[PDB]
Amino acid sequence: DIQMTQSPSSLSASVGDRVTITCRASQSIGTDIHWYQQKPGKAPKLLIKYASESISGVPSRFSGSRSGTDFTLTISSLQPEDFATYYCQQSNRWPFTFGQGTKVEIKRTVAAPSVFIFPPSDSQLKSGTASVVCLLNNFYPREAKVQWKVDNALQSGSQESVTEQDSKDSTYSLSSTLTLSKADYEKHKVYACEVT
Amino acid sequence: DIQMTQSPSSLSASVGDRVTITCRASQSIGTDIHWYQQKPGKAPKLLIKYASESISGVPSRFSGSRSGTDFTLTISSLQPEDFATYYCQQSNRWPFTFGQGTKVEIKRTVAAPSVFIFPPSDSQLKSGTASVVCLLNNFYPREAKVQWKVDNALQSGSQESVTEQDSKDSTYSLSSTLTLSKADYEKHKVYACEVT
Amino acid sequence: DIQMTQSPSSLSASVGDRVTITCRASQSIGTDIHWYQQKPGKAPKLLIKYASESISGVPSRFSGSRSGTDFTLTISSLQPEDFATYYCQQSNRWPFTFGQGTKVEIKRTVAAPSVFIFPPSDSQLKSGTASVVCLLNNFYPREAKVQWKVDNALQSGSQESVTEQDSKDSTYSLSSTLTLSKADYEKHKVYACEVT
Amino acid sequence: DIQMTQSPSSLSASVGDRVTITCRASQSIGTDIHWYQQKPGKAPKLLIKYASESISGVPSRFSGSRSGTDFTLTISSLQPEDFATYYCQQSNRWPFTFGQGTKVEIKRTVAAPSVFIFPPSDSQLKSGTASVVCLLNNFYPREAKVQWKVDNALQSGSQESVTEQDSKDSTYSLSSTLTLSKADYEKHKVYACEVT
Amino acid sequence: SALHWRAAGAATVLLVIVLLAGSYLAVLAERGAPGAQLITYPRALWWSVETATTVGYGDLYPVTLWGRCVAVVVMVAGITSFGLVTAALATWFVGREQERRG
Amino acid sequence: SALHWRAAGAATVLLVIVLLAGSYLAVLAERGAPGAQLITYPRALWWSVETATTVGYGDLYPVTLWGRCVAVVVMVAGITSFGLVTAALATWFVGREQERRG
Amino acid sequence: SALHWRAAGAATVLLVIVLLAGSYLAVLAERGAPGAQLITYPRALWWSVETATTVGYGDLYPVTLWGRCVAVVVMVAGITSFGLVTAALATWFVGREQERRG
Amino acid sequence: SALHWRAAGAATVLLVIVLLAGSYLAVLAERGAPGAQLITYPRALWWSVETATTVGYGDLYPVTLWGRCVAVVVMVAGITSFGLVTAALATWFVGREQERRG
Amino acid sequence: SEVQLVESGGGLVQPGGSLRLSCAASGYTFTSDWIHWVRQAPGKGLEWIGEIIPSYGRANYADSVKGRFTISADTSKNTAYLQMNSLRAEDTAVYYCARERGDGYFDYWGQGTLVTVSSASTKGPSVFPLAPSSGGTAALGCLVKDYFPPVTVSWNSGALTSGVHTFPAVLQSSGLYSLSSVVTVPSSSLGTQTYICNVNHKPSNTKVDKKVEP
Amino acid sequence: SEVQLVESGGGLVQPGGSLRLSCAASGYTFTSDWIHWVRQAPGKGLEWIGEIIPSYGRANYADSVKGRFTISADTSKNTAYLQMNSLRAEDTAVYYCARERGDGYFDYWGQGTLVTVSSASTKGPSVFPLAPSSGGTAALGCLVKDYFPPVTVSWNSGALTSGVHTFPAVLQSSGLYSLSSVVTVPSSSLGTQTYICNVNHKPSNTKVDKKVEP
Amino acid sequence: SEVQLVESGGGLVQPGGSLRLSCAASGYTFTSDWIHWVRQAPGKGLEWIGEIIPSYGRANYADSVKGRFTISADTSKNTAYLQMNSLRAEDTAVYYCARERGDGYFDYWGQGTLVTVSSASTKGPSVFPLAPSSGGTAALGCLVKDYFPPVTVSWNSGALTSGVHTFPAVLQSSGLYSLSSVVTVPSSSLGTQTYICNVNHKPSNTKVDKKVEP
Amino acid sequence: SEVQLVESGGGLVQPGGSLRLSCAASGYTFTSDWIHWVRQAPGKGLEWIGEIIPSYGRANYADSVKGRFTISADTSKNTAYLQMNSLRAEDTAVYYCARERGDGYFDYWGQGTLVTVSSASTKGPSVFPLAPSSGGTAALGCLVKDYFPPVTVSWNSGALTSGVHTFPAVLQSSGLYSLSSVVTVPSSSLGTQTYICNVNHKPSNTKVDKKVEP
Repeated sequence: DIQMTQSPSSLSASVGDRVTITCRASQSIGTDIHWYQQKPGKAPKLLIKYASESISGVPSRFSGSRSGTDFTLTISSLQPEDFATYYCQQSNRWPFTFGQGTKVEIKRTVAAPSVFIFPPSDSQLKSGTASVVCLLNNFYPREAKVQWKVDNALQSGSQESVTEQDSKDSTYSLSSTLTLSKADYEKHKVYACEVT
Repeated sequence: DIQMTQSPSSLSASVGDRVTITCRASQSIGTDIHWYQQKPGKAPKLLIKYASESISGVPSRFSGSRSGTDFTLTISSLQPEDFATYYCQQSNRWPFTFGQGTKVEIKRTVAAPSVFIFPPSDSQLKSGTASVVCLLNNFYPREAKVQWKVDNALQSGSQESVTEQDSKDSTYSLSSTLTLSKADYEKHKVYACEVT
Repeated sequence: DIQMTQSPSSLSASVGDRVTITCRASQSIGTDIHWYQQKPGKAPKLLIKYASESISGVPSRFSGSRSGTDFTLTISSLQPEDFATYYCQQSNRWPFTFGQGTKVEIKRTVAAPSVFIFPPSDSQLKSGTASVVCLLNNFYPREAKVQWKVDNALQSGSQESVTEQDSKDSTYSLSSTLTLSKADYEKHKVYACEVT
Repeated sequence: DIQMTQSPSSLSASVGDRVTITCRASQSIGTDIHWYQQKPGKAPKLLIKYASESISGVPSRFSGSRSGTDFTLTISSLQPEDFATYYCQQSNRWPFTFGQGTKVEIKRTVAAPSVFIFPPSDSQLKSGTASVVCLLNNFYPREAKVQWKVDNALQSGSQESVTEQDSKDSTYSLSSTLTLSKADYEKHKVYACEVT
Repeated sequence: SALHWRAAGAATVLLVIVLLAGSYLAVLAERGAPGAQLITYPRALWWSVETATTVGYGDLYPVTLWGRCVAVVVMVAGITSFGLVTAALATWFVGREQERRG
Repeated sequence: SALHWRAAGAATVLLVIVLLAGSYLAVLAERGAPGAQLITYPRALWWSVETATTVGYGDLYPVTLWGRCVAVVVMVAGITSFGLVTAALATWFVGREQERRG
Repeated sequence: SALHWRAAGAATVLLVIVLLAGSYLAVLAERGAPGAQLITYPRALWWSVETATTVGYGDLYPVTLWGRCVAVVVMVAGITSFGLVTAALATWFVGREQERRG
Repeated sequence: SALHWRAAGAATVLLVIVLLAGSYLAVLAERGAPGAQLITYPRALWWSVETATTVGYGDLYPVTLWGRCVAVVVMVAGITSFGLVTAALATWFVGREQERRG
Repeated sequence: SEVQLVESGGGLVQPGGSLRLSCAASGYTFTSDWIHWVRQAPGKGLEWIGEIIPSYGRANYADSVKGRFTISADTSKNTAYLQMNSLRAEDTAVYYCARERGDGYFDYWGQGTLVTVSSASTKGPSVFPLAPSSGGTAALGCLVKDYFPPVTVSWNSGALTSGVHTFPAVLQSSGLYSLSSVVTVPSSSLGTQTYICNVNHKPSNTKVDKKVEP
Repeated sequence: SEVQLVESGGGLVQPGGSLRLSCAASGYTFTSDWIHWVRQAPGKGLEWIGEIIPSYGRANYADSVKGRFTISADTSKNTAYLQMNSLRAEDTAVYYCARERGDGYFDYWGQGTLVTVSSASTKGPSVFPLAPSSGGTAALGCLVKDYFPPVTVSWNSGALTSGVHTFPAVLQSSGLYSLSSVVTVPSSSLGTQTYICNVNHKPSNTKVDKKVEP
Repeated sequence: SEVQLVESGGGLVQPGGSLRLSCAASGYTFTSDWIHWVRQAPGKGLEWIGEIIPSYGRANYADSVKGRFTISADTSKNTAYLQMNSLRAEDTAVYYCARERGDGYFDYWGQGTLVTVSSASTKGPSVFPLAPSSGGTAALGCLVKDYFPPVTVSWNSGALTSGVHTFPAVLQSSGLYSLSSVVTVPSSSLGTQTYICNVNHKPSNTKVDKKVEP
Repeated sequence: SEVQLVESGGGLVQPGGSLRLSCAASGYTFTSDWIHWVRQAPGKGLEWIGEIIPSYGRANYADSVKGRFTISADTSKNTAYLQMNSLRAEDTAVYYCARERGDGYFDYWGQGTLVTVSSASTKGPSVFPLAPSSGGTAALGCLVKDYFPPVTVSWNSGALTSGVHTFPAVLQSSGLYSLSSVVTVPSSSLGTQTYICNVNHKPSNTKVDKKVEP
């Protein structure tokens, strides 16, 4: 079955930069390739048809080109909005198959987080467990070390979740969650989620 | 000449499991591949024709599929009866050629043998030689160490033969045979085929 | 896109010798290859069309030949004038593409340079900088070590430029230039561009 | 250009044995291959045409077969007479090309040479040089160490020539020649070409 | 004849119909066969003409029974349609030679 | 003519015969040539039609003398059969134009 | 007929025209499609004939809409031109059989 | 007509001639072009028929000018020869329908 | 968009169970159009799965899907369905339907629905308000805790969507899904503004809308 | 099955000797059917070897088989044959005939026959009863010893086949074939039941049927 | 040559700027001819870039050139143009136009023009005469110094071209282009002969012609 | 054989010189036949080189041979020729002509002729009889010494050819070709028999026939 192989499998270019995504067919397929853009959580959106033909409503920074077994989607001037995973897809030979995807992360100016801290709800603490929540808001880059301590004792008990890049800020928020028994947390009640 | 290449060349899956056998053609052959099942000692039996077309009387667990140079026989839910060597075979280009075969052994719950021992016939012992026979009946797995000793002296003088997996028990019997001169065996007459 | 690949990427044969340049197509292209000769600084000149067909006015030492993916321009008896970079070019499949080029240097009898030396213009020295120029005229080979010293002190302050092989002498001239401040050069005024 | 590649490039099988020579085409050529036999010093003789078609007068031990890119000349029962170099040759695509050749040496029962020795002609010795000739007649194998000494002093001054295998004896004769000045040879006149 | 010119136009129409049937049906019949190329209506329609004129450049062909059954119909239609036209030219000329002498 | 319509049907029949002869014989003639593709009756029969309509998509062809000798017969039959039909349309129209004026 | 021989020559001419239109236009329509082979006038002209006789050896074909639109015209022209000639042979013979008896 | 049957046989003969000219000349014109396949008389003769019936299975074709010039002649001959036969069937039937009514 | 394909069906199914997904037209659809089905297992590529022409009602399938799955269409309703049997854990993914005009690309897709395959059992959330602490703007939110398996948070019935960070859910040691909706609002709004986090769940009918106060 | 292809011929042949195998129709056979011959050397794959249309009676062969072997057919008997010359040790294998309708697959095969190629000499067996020892069910059997080259054991003329283990033969240091038939029967049957092991041999006409008693 | 394609346009352009190059016929040109454009970055191969049939006036382009560049033609003037936008440093190269008759090769080319792409600024030369020192023939010349970006030297308005070595320019530490024209003449000519080095520059209109004396 | 192609021409040529080889029919030749030329450098494979149809008289050539060589034919004489110019040392080899009927194989070849390419000079032999020593059969022969460049020995004008070993020539330190003909004959023949070794040479007209006695 015709193997579409994309390249690279992920990209972080600076906004305004020229970004190109290769997709090699395993045999000649003519020009029966089509490119889709998939923003996290949404349905794929068609960008290019028949190698170069452009879709009504798609911006002009997007162009498909190339022949041989090789096929190339180019974003002239990377935008913050172009944070998506892009797919190629062949119509040459049954059945239709898709490529692995290429994910474009935007690169940008180092930012710092609007750090916040959340003591557990009266509601929850009746249950017998207690969740401590630490926001980091609107950082760049992704990478960040957030460790807890209670009474100065570094904790290891942890639920980091990062969000997807902002469709406009191209920034990252992270919620680090710390879980204790009501009992383990009625012991000591001084807080430190200290961020790095 | 068109090289059919099967994969794997042997399989031991647990019964009820989903088993698949690849057969790569050396060139495109269209869908001119056919799968046969050969139980030990019998004539091959046709399972699938033209890649997917099913044969009148073949069970439903058997399905052929796949395109490209690759072709795949799938047994949905492996049965004890499916202990056979399976062959693919091309009709595309003269002459017709076959694949190397893929042998499916059934895996199952560890069993122990109904061990037996057989002193040599009055008939034989007149001949001047004496054969001592040790049955192991209905074991799983295959692997087993059966060594003789006579008067406690470990012997090295041995003819192991294993049987093919049971078409229903999916178990193994083994006959280990020990050959002496009537003379070497009129010496000492205490017996030990001790099994492991 | 069809990759023309030339061979070698450069040649120094003795004049009168038989020189051959390979150009491998990435797929069969029929005989839709054409060879061009480009002397330094000029527009390419067509030598051969359709693999072998010769051009009106091109000398007879030039012949194109060969089939398969391989294509060969032969200069029977290398001349001094044949100092050029030669290109192949395909017309088989859109778009037209060219090869990397093969550069032919002429080899010849070791010569020595007509060394000269040039004190800086009255004109320039008003500017506040002073350029000392050392000609080497009509050497073979290329390779040559020209270092300055002023008051016997080896200098390291240098602008070598070599010329292209003579279209007839097949020789090399080099200008080595030495740059000082008017100040650094009103200090000491004894000259040594000594050549090797 | 279509590359015929033979296999092996030389063979020594025992007479009566089954000998096969592969010739791989570089592309499919249909059945446009032809086999020739060339005995040392003679013109090639056509054995097989169009892969299998046999030639009027060629023995039956010779058969051409095989398809794919692979083509096979078989000599069922090697004869002493079959000492030759065999060539394949394609007619598929212009121009006609030949294979490298496969040379068949016959293997046989170890023999010993009818050793002889030849003092130089009165005729020659007037010239001022003297040639000493040592025959080894009708050996098998090829390999043999023949060294001279004169007055017991091992010589190093030597012209070995081996003959081609006998078309019927399938044996080897060798002439080792020893060259001296009339002067160097009027010194000592006791002879030893001693063979191993 | 008024008949021969009617019949000619009608064939032309039917051919166009078949071509269009041809493509829809080809695609409908080949989707599901791995390696089938004849799986989009516009290339089914290129395929349908080169079949119907019996050009067969061989860029495209069916791999399934109904692919090939369809292809036969399309061939036969094509060959018929162009023959009828040639016949309808033959009748016109014969007619015009008849009156020429009487 | 009653003759031309008879002759037309008869060609149709013979063609079908030849096609069927075509396949059996093709298979019978190519089995034994390594690399022959034309070695099963059903694909011999696909092959036989595309030969007989002179579509030649080039998916299939004979590699042996009798392969090619058979193929020639099949071609010739095919081309004849469809010509006779066109002729039998030409005669019908000419006939219908004759009476039109007299 | 004097008409049928006129019409025959005229088709011949037009075909040659189309062939020549064929090549120029093919090249003009395929330059810009990567992998197109049909991009030089002389090979466009080989291509144009094998299309127009419906030989299709398959060495050459168009990959673009106007490639294929052009190719259709050329096919249709070709098939027409040779049919008209056959018709113009049919009319000549019919004429010569008419007088034979009256 | 006695003319139409004469003309038919004559075409048949000429075609066979051309085919045979075809092969000799094809081989004579392609030997010297590397990669040419059309370089032995017997395969030149297979090639000549599939060209002349416009089967073009595409197993074989010329790569040189005179290859292609020859091929054109052979095509044209072929297409002519089979048309004349169809015309000579058309004249026979028309003749047999004439007398049918008068 | 227009000709919006709506999708229906989708939830928790027993390993080996059955679920009928649905794709409605809601637009102008040519008779010849194919409806395709396309899978995306969590954090993986798109996988083509099946096609039907609603009209002639003939359906084709990928090898992976085999004759486990069957694609059907009600031309009377303009609603094409996917009937799933044999369901393995493999089959755990979002399923998008999509329209193709017979050219070989997808112009309009469906919102997509999770199908989750687990011998485990549907639970409900446990919303715990995250209260704040005016250093400019202030951060509030709510835990939505111990759920199995698609969760939907908004604020103020979807009116407020400005500064919101609904986080990826996490798999807890326990084996439940805990997310964390969050908003940053000028503190000048508290105490002035109704902040209520609207936490929906189809698997376990749930429409909790808890409120946040210091 | 139906249209059962029966096979005849098969045994020991001298290196370089001749053996004519046979394949009978015994069913409805179209005129166009091909009979093929297919080899399986001990513990190896299937190898295609040759075809004939009995009707037009033209035969094709694999390179391995060359013009050593000739395939023939008697259309009067519906019996296709394989004539073997040149026989090497390579040619040592089971030969199956099989029917193909011209589509390119084998619907009905033959029971298959060993052809054994050896300058060695046909011997006969030496049946030695394996007597037993009621710990539930009991194991009896017989040696079939020092044979060359296909052996056929049953019990009670084939009626009893329940619990039987006829073992692969073994190659002895000597160079003969020794198997070991075996049955497990409730001991409540001894002494009550006729247990007699029916050991046949085509190479050396042999029909030994020895009896087992404590 | 004949049908000499003349080229016009060419110089310094701002990164991202526009420059219209030109190619004039000056000869017999068939209506069907294509004009192609071909690039050579300094010390690199030829790169095909674009084609037009002046008549039907349809133009095709390489991927590298994309829709940054547009090829145009004035059939009234027999002058085909190349309009460059988006200009990167990549686009820094000599541009040759060339005629192709539709066969697939270039019979007649243009002299070629540098297009130099730099946010840097056009300067002018600074000609400094290199005076000599009769040991047979004598070496004179002139520096042409601190320029940006094509320089043209001759001697005596182009009459004398015998023994001349106009050297490759060099890139100075500063970032300017310094060449060194040179001539070797029999010293018997000095003081007898007018030696004046004619140093032209299109970028900065310059026609300096300095004179050399001991 | 029949239709024996005879070959004429062949010898020493100066590096860069000319030699016309010849191939005569001497048999029934169809008009359509091609004559081919085929090379074999010492101890190397066959190399195809050129073809002509004597009738239409059009000739084709391998790349190696280029337009150095020209193939011609005299249809009046049934004699096809090969004209060699440019001769390198490469061209040193035996040249066989051969007939091909247009099918693509060579049914009848020519005896083949050496063409030797050397700025060196034709010498003549120096025959030195090897005299013998009745231990059954006896060995006699003759040296043929210091020659340049094809040598032909026989015995008794070719009548006696029984037990003969004409050895490969050797290249001497000097640079000449020294062979060694040899015969083994029953000693009962000496002194009884005329033994005379017939040593021919075309390059240097030579027909030495020396005699052997104890």
